[PDB]
Amino acid sequence: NTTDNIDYFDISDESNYYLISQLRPHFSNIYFFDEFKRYASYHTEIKRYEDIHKTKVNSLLNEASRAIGICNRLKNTLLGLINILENPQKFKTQRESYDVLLRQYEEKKEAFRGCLLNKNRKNLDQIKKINNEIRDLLERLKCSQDCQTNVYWDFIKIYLVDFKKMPLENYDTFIKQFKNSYLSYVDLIRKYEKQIDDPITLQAIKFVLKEMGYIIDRFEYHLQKVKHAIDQITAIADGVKPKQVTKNELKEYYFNIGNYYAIFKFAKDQLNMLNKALIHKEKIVHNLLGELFGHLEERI
Repeated sequence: NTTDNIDYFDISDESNYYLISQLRPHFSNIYFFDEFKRYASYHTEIKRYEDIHKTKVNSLLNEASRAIGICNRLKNTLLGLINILENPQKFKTQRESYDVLLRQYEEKKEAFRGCLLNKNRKNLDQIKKINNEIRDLLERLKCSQDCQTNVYWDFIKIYLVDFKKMPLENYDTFIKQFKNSYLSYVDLIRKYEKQIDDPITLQAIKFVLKEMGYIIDRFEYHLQKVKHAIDQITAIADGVKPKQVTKNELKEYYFNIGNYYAIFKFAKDQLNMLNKALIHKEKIVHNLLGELFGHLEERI
């Protein structure tokens, strides 16, 4: 097999509000529930959030993983097609045309991504329910007009330190190197299709390049999302430092920095996975080009 996992497929719901990943915890919103555990431990009135987290948040997370796993049968079928399409030797030892296999790939890709969303729809509703319960729990803060913002500000300072650990410049360097090499390969295959008589090898390379393009798009999408999250929290740190605020304001403060930090934490893992997926595709492309040039040498 040329490809052993397809963790790089993701899907958003129709409202574009939630993004579902195959990587646990599957939604960045779960990391928000995790960050709120940290905020609540500094407010005596809401320390009971720890019991909400260990019951409702843990159950939601395990329900999310269960939903993802319901789609494993479609995933395995899709992996089977991918491995025929990427591998000329496997294509030559079956009898479906390359065009029929490509159409089946498109159908199974959308059925698999659709399963990831469909089986998680009730989980998305439960995110909204737990968010609402957190908003209600915050009512128990004693303050009303005079809520202190020191915990909020302290966590912004922590987040800025955490942001420095992320290889953000290296990710820019990587996706640029990779996009440029991708576009070079695409242009190169377009020339080879006229100079080299090897449609079995060329069609497989073209397919792998098509996959690489999908994964590049995902990388760029998640990279823009985490840069936006860092920029938003950085602008808070660079802006007017609050004094005391109303309880309603403090709720929104924690939801804002908790959700953007959750986006950052979730993007870390998603980008690392997509970087690995792109390196894996590079390996496959180069080995296919080895075959292409070796066949060309043989035909002189």
